[PDB]
Amino acid sequence: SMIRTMLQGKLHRVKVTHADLHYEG
Amino acid sequence: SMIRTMLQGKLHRVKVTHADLHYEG
Amino acid sequence: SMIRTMLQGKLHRVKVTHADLHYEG
Amino acid sequence: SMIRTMLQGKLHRVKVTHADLHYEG
Amino acid sequence: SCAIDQDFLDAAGILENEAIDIWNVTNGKRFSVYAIAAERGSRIISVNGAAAHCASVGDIVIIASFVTMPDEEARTWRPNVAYFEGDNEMKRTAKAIPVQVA
Amino acid sequence: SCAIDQDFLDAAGILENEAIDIWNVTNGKRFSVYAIAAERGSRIISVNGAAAHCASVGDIVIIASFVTMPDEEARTWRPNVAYFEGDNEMKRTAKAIPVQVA
Amino acid sequence: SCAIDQDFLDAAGILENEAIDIWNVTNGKRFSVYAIAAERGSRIISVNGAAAHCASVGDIVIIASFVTMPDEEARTWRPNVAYFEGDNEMKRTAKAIPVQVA
Amino acid sequence: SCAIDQDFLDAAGILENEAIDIWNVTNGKRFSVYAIAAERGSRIISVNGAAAHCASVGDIVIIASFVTMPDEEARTWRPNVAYFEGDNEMKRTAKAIPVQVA
Amino acid sequence: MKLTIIRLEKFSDQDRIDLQKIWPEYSPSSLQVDDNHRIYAARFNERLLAAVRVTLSGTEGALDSLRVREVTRRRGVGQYLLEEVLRNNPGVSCWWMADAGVEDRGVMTAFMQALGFTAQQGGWEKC
Amino acid sequence: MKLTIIRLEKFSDQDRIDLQKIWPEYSPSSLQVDDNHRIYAARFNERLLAAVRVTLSGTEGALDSLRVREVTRRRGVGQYLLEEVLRNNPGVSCWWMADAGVEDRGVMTAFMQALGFTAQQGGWEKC
Amino acid sequence: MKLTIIRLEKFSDQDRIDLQKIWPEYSPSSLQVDDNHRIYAARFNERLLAAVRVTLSGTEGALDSLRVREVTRRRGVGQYLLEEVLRNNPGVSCWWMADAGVEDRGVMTAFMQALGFTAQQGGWEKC
Amino acid sequence: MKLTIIRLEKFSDQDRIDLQKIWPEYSPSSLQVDDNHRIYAARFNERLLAAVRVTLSGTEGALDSLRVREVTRRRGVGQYLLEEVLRNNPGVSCWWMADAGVEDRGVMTAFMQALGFTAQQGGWEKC
Ligand SMILES: CC(=O)SCCNC(=O)CCNC(=O)[C@H](O)C(C)(C)COP(=O)(O)OP(=O)(O)OC[C@H]1O[C@@H](n2cnc3c(N)ncnc32)[C@H](O)[C@@H]1OP(=O)(O)O
Ligand SMILES: CC(=O)SCCNC(=O)CCNC(=O)[C@H](O)C(C)(C)COP(=O)(O)OP(=O)(O)OC[C@H]1O[C@@H](n2cnc3c(N)ncnc32)[C@H](O)[C@@H]1OP(=O)(O)O
Ligand SMILES: CC(=O)SCCNC(=O)CCNC(=O)[C@H](O)C(C)(C)COP(=O)(O)OP(=O)(O)OC[C@H]1O[C@@H](n2cnc3c(N)ncnc32)[C@H](O)[C@@H]1OP(=O)(O)O
Ligand SMILES: CC(=O)SCCNC(=O)CCNC(=O)[C@H](O)C(C)(C)COP(=O)(O)OP(=O)(O)OC[C@H]1O[C@@H](n2cnc3c(N)ncnc32)[C@H](O)[C@@H]1OP(=O)(O)O
Ligand SMILES: [Cl-]
Ligand SMILES: [Cl-]
Ligand SMILES: [Cl-]
Ligand SMILES: [Cl-]
Ligand SMILES: [Mg+2]
Ligand SMILES: [Mg+2]
Ligand SMILES: [Mg+2]
Ligand SMILES: [Mg+2]
Repeated sequence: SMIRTMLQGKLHRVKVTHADLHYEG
Repeated sequence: SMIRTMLQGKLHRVKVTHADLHYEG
Repeated sequence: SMIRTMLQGKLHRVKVTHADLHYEG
Repeated sequence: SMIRTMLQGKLHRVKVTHADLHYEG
Repeated sequence: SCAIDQDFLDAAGILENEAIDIWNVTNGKRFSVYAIAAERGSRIISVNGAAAHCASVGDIVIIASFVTMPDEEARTWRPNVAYFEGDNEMKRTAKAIPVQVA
Repeated sequence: SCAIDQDFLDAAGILENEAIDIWNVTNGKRFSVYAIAAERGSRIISVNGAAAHCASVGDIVIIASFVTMPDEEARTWRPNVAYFEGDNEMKRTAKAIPVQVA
Repeated sequence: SCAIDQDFLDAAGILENEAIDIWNVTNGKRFSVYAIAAERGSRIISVNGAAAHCASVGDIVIIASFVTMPDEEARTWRPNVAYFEGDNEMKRTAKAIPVQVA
Repeated sequence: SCAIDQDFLDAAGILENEAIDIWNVTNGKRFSVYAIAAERGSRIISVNGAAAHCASVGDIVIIASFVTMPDEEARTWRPNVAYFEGDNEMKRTAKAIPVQVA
Repeated sequence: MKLTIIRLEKFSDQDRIDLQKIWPEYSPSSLQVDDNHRIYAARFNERLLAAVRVTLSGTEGALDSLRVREVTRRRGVGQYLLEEVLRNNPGVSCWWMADAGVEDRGVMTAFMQALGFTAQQGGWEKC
Repeated sequence: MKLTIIRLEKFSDQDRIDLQKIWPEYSPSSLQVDDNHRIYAARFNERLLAAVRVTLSGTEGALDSLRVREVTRRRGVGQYLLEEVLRNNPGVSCWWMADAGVEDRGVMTAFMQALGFTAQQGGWEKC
Repeated sequence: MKLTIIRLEKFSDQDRIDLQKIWPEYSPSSLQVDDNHRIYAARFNERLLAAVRVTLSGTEGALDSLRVREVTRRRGVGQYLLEEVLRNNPGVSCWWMADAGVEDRGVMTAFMQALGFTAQQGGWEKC
Repeated sequence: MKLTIIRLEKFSDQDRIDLQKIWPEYSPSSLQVDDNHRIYAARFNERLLAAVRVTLSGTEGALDSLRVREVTRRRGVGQYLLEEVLRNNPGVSCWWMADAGVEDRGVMTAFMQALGFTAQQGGWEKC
């Protein structure tokens, strides 16, 4: 009954558009 | 039979009242 | 069917007796 | 119904042959 | 490792002895510990032991718990969110985060 | 903590409120957060709150989600991969990564 | 990666080959490894291999293991706690952590 | 993120697309990624993309995979261990780690 | 920042853009606000998600033009918006909302009822 | 620090506050301690959680006033407190606790029995 | 870098090595490329995984020599290669691939059909 | 370091301590080693876990005194020890182990058989 952790999906090389410490979060 | 890891709940922007290396821990 | 991650047990304040980069590991 | 996280297997002391920030990844 | 006012645990659906993640807004550190209970009404958030290397009194943190469930259930799942201001005054609880718009 | 254009969530099979890992190609930081939705078509990838200590605008990141399943299923499993260029233009989706050859 | 006196493994309910987290009270580092057995009665806590970058002889650490279970069981769950002083002398075992009061 | 000679994956029971942890003996960094396949016989261990901030060519690493199982099964579980020397020559496979003695 | 209900007295350029998206049918100015004619809006991450107009006549109040952006429906934004409008107008003992312009009256009734309003001919009341 | 059982010979300001919460019925001084009249308390994270009074008469000892704060019951605090009082008084061969002031005798009996005491008329004994 | 379909006009030393592994039967030069006689290849992590030859005659085009390295089959490399060859030659309305040298025609038919080609006597067509 | 099978030609102070724990019945010197009378041991994390004596007579070899520390049994230490002794003595075509001193012959037979030896009267053979 052995359970594996597998990559489900990935977003490859997206670029961050916004970064804000005060946004929720 | 795929199992997801989901946010259950969150405490948003609480403030630390005490921090002590010798408290248990 | 929600599954929680729980502390199972802990060794509180043991002291490291040996630390060796070449031990197995 | 307690589920444990166990070492499945390990590659002990392999050497990195290639490291490239632009490879996929 | 982190003792939390029982009323705050209940609000967010966090259990005593449950693994939790702490994300420190003040100093950017991110660490994982487990919850212990503090006295109901105390407003306490106590970062104890080795974890106290990662936060100081007065730091603003975000504390989260994660659960696992089958894919079908996860599509309708709603998290338990509680929002604080000031000296740990609980201002709102909710079951969803809104959509961020342009 | 990370709001992501809904079209990008669907492409990669990531759910609102699902735990995700972010690996920053630009500055090498690796952090774990959860997904929130951003407006469909916005192209947004917003790193919010304490996570914003770990990325800046313009950083190139890789966002992944992990699931668990029994051993037998995992042997045939195919991940949902989506590939971007430029200003978050989706160039391709796929169900496998090729084999790296000498 | 961490070899632990068998008597200490039994006290805390940790298994050989089980993933464990180590939180270093001395130097604040937090790392995850797996348990191997050391000889019963030896009092050994050996941090081996790459993990030895994260602790030194004499460091005081906290070693924890985490399990998963359904929500209903987790509400009554009691952890296995063992408390040390001096040169790894086991002073007490317990099944609960008390409530922190104001 | 880490491509690994297929023969090495089989030896350790690691699957393509499986989450893995890498512990760098050379520089002490510890990171988690997923396995991709490299060509059988190539001896390759390729650390790709954002992960390449965490290792260099020539670094000696330890690569591990973790599984979950019920308590009763975990008590008799035996890990798949493979041991290397030189230029990724596989010297031994085993199903247990010995006990460390005083 | 987290979802917050604000009373709008002045409008930034951004408020003007967001209100166009909420109420494409209004072109303000034409949105005159004063002490008895108020606009409340729900703000999240520096954008307005929803808004409502409130007309106060002492112990009577009227609501009109309630809309939540379709992208962020069924996440509690409308409910919090209306909750906070009621709470910040504790002098009002009778509230009325007309069924004017409502796109789907049966969804609106479900919502209003969840908020303690009674369906009446032509609108919903809480009095 | 972790749960620790201490013998109190002197009281800090904090000990005075915590003992008020444990024993609101006592107003000490009035808590005279000396070699035969001892207070043991359970300390966790710099606060007292529980306390008990001990009266020693050589091979006989009496316990009174055992209370654990209600907030931290059923986490092993009372048991460890009583265990350590017995262990640190190895000269005592007969222990008695009166049922005086006990809020719920049936819970107290369950507890005392878990600790090896026998229910008797008017209290519990271990002799 | 990620899997990318390239048109090869010049060959590096590495391209020569990789093409030997793809097409051990060809020894190029002998691979003359020009505007109507093209080689497309699939590149991943600085190596060629697959290649195909394309012969253009205006609205007619022919494909030959399609091979994906056996080590990396059934991971979508051949499909992306053929997709991109079609997309980058939008002038071509009729495509033909002969069954010449194909190791397993029944796998090739399954593949070609997945790509919208019809099995015909002697090859596959999309016209 | 990882489990390694070594031929012992010289003994450190530590080797002497560990060999006492493996073979409490021997008090060496008394352990004379030379080209035909060898001691192989299994080393893990700077300690000896197991050892065996080997007597070589050209194409014949004898094994005696095989013991793995009881604390680390059933983790493959004895098997690797014997495997490596055989592999490092490729000239030997006939191996014999006497049943002398064996604590549990039925466990020893299971082990020896797993290693390709045949049970015979008085010991086990691989020839
Ligand atoms: C110019 C002008 O603006 S004229 C006015 C035009 N306005 C309209 O036409 C209204 C358009 N619709 C909307 O703006 C929204 O759909 C609203 C205001 C009705 C509801 O706003 P939302 O933010 O989506 O609702 P919210 O998530 O707060 O819902 C709260 C409760 O209402 C009820 N509700 C809301 N939507 C629905 C639905 N579609 N079906 C059933 N019940 C619903 C539910 O009980 C819900 O609680 P739950 O999710 O815990 O079940
Ligand atoms: C002025 C004066 O103080 S006068 C004296 C007044 N004192 C009182 O009225 C006593 C008030 N009650 C208390 O203070 C506590 O409830 C105590 C002292 C009885 C027990 O203290 P606790 O710390 O809660 O008990 P602890 O967790 O150590 O319990 C140990 C064992 O006792 C038994 N026990 C304790 N509480 C209970 C309960 N409510 N029901 C059944 N058994 C119980 C159980 O066997 C338990 O072991 P388990 O949890 O492994 O099952
Ligand atoms: C000199 C010369 O080169 S002469 C030419 C010699 N060439 C040959 O002999 C062809 C050798 N075979 C190959 O090179 C490959 O096996 C190819 C080109 C047929 C297919 O390439 P691949 O990269 O493996 O195929 P790809 O993974 O893109 O498959 C796409 C679809 O094709 C079909 N397909 C591919 N292989 C198979 C298979 N073995 N069985 C059934 N269907 C298949 C499937 O529908 C598949 O989609 P799915 O996996 O979503 O089910
Ligand atoms: C002075 C003197 O020394 S005189 C000599 C005295 N020596 C003795 O009395 C021998 C004492 N016993 C030992 O030292 C050990 O128990 C040994 C040498 C027999 C076996 O050593 P170990 O390291 O425990 O064995 P190892 O783990 O390598 O076992 C390999 C295989 O042997 C078999 N085996 C070993 N132990 C057992 C057992 N207890 N029951 C059944 N089979 C066993 C199994 O097939 C096993 O493979 P598996 O675990 O994949 O099932
Ligand atoms: Cl999990
Ligand atoms: Cl998991
Ligand atoms: Cl898990
Ligand atoms: Cl898991
Ligand atoms: Mg909403
Ligand atoms: Mg208690
Ligand atoms: Mg392929
Ligand atoms: Mg062994």
